Amino acid sequence: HLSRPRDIVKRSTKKYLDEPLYHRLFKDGGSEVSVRQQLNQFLKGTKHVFKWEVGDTIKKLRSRGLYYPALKLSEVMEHRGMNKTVSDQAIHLDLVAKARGIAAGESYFVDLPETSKTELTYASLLNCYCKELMTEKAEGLLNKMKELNITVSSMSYNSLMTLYTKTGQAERVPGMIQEMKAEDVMPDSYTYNVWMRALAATEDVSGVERVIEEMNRDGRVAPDWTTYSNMASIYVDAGLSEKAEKALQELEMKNTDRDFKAYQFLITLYGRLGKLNEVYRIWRSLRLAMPKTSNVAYLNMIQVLVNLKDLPGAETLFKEWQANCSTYDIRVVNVMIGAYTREGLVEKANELKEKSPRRGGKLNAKTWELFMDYYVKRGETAQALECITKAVSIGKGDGGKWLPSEDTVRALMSQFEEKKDVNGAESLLEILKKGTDDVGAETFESLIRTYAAAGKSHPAMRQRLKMEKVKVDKATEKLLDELC
RNA sequence: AGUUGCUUUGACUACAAAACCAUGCCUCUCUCUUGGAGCGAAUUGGAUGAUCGGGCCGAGGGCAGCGUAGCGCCUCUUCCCCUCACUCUCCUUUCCCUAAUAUGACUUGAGUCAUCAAAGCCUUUCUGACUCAAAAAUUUUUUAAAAAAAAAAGUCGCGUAUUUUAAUAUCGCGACUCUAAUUUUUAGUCAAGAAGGUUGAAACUUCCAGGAAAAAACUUCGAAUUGGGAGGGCGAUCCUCCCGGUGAACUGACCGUACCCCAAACCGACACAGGUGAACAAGUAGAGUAUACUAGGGCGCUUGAGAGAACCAUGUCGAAGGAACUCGGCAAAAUGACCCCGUAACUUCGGGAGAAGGGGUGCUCUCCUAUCUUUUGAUUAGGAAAGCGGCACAUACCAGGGGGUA
RNA sequence: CGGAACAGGUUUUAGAACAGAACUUCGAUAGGCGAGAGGUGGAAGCACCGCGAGGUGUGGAGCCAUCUCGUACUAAACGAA
Ligand SMILES: [K+]
Ligand SMILES: [K+]
Ligand SMILES: [K+]
Ligand SMILES: [Mg+2]
Ligand SMILES: [Mg+2]
Ligand SMILES: [Mg+2]
Ligand SMILES: [Mg+2]
Ligand SMILES: [Mg+2]
Ligand SMILES: [Mg+2]
Ligand SMILES: [Mg+2]
Ligand SMILES: [Mg+2]
Ligand SMILES: [Mg+2]
Ligand SMILES: [Mg+2]
Ligand SMILES: [Mg+2]
Ligand SMILES: [Mg+2]
Ligand SMILES: [Mg+2]
Ligand SMILES: [Mg+2]
Ligand SMILES: [Mg+2]
Ligand SMILES: [Mg+2]
Ligand SMILES: [Mg+2]
Ligand SMILES: [Mg+2]
Ligand SMILES: [Mg+2]
Ligand SMILES: [Mg+2]
Ligand SMILES: [Mg+2]
Ligand SMILES: [Mg+2]
Ligand SMILES: [Mg+2]
Repeated sequence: HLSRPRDIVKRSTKKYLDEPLYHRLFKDGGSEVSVRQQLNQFLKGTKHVFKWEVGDTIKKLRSRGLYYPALKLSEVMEHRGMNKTVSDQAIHLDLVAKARGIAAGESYFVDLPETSKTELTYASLLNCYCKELMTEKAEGLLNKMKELNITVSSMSYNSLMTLYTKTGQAERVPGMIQEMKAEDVMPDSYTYNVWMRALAATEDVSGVERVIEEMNRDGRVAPDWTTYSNMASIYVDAGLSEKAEKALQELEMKNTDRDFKAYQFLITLYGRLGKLNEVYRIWRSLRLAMPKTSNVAYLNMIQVLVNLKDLPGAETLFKEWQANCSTYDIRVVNVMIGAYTREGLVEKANELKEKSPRRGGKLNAKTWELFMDYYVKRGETAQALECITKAVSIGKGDGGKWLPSEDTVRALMSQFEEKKDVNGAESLLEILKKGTDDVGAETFESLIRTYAAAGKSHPAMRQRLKMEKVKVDKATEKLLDELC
């Protein structure tokens, strides 16, 4: 067409790619490794792409959390002659701050031309400040925008209110609503969502009703499914059931595009509301809308059925998932493992655990966490320490360190007190050294009573000075000084 | 010396949505590319009930030709096909509406902005995935010992009976497809990155005239400083092996650096039209670094105002004639480019030769070919063919006079 | 002839400077403006024909080195010098 002359179907195959770049980079899947491999293969080739094609590929990569390939594509395409606009510079500033850190984003903003330091790049840097939970730099940049007569849109106000709600100072949001209404900046739907979230955060349920009433009477913001999802979440957490039913029915009515996330919200909010038939109806609607249902929807649905005490239905849906899964996700298997171990059916959970790695899903720290929770609840410590070692050695899936919960360690040390197991207590302390460094409160401050079986260790109050000093209770040094 | 490389390559699409609550274990575990559940219609469907009409088969008595069984004729309604209603739970074809199909909704009018080491090779080095390899795990076979090996699911089909009814299961089989698992470790490969160096900066071919030196630098080897370990030692800090041995959040002294440098600053007595290495040097026309014009950068040349005689210098043009000029065609004029045709005497067979002599050349349209067209259903180059304008189409600039004979 | 002749200014049929000749405001000396002659040869704009290069009409069109005529608008006595 004349309005869109750079057609991606009719373009020459000698100069350009045979397929769109946002299809080419996701040819082998949406994983980070495959996308980086496809980007490396594309950048070594001789076929070219459009500017809007690169922009669409960057926006598609941003929506899936692939910030490094988006930043690499933007930088290499800019180095090859694709000149950035101010909007592209704001997008690139956000990409730099997402992939390399906020200091690199500030360095990119400083090195920008002075004519490129406009409302778009200022708003992008403000959003990057608000996402990183830095209130001082966000307030300083907002005051700098107000000083230089740079217009603060509703998006920047929304980012500031989200920062206030996430930090804990949610009382400042209703002041910011009137501040926004003072400068004739009109709210969007997210403004009302974060406003009702902040009003529910200050233990004011009745404030949500005037927000939705004035949104209806505003006449310039059309409600969507996220507004009713926010209302339904507020009503479910507040204990109100009928208003949650009305909000979820409105969410179903407003979900005209059959969004996957809205279906997850519907399934989980009916799951927390306890209505099983509504859960099954939403599941049938989702399976109608998504003929090849992904692992995330099964992971939510089977967990909801387990929570609502429908174990044969959860088993049937798990068997249906097992026969159609392209990737054997371990989280769906962990749902059934937790369901079996919480009900004492350890044989089925052990069968699932011993048959899962051949099916394609290696065990993570959550599987061993469920098993050690079962062993702690049953009272067996030797089998629990093995699962603790397995979960510590596996670690978290995002690269972090896995540690047992405080209550579980407290219960396990209480179990070691009764059987006078000094060796098991020392092994648990060794694992807690291997996991963290502080480990001081109730972990071994009153747990010197485990030593009251046969003798005591050498250092005689010099051991408790090594782990950055721990102070024991006043009733614990009596038997400690008795054995010196 | 000649080739092949070094020789730049792209974008122009207008776009802050990147700000989120449920669950959470890295919650899209990897979603690139799926039409609608419209209270929307028309031919069709049907989960339904009767009436009328038509048509087999069939039923008995018979008129019928046998000792059983007949061929035409005569009374009947089931069963099926239709029709009027009830009707949305299944199928077929199309239309409307809504969704999606990449954002938003004149100045490349011959430009602007980027880029200007890409691609390789060699050392390391962090992290992933796969592969063994190998051992420890269990079964079979062979003689407690040795050899070979599967483990988990989905789909199709066959023969056979167990519930207080989740029998879509349990019993044995034949076939197909998919996955690699408990622990330990090596060696490897790929993948994704981070530090160094190094090549590109030259390679090949041919030729004769046969194309620097240097314990400088570099690679190697030896010995090794003020170091750290492991075994001998009736010893004296001795002997033999191993690692390190120029390493860095050490330090890198001294001298030049202004300014001119085709020039008014250097060599010429001058602020002198002379002389003064190499490197870089955008665009259009062009074979070109020729030549014309040109931005950028630099400069207007350190005497001017008038007048527009002779004469002198340097240029433009010139009737008719065309070397009669003169020592002599001196000077000038002329020729001049590319493509095509054509090219003599003579010759040492290499030449002569661009011999000489001729023709065409602009623009527009349309075909044909190709350009080894990185926007291939329209652009450049070449050729045909038909037209258009002028005195003139190598239109300016640039750019052989030719022949005969001593 | 006797406040004559010069000089100055605008010029030119004259001219190296000088000299000559014309005119010097009750003035056409030069410039300008207007008209005509003369040269060139058919402007622009618009319309029509053609795919196009281009062609046709409006229309001896448009333009102006010179020459003549008209005309004090400017400079020559604007010399209340
Ligand atoms: K110099
Ligand atoms: K020139
Ligand atoms: K003169
Ligand atoms: Mg040496
Ligand atoms: Mg200098
Ligand atoms: Mg001299
Ligand atoms: Mg000099
Ligand atoms: Mg000079
Ligand atoms: Mg030349
Ligand atoms: Mg030149
Ligand atoms: Mg200039
Ligand atoms: Mg001078
Ligand atoms: Mg003269
Ligand atoms: Mg003549
Ligand atoms: Mg003549
Ligand atoms: Mg002649
Ligand atoms: Mg003569
Ligand atoms: Mg003579
Ligand atoms: Mg003579
Ligand atoms: Mg001559
Ligand atoms: Mg000449
Ligand atoms: Mg041509
Ligand atoms: Mg005179
Ligand atoms: Mg006059
Ligand atoms: Mg005439
Ligand atoms: Mg003209």
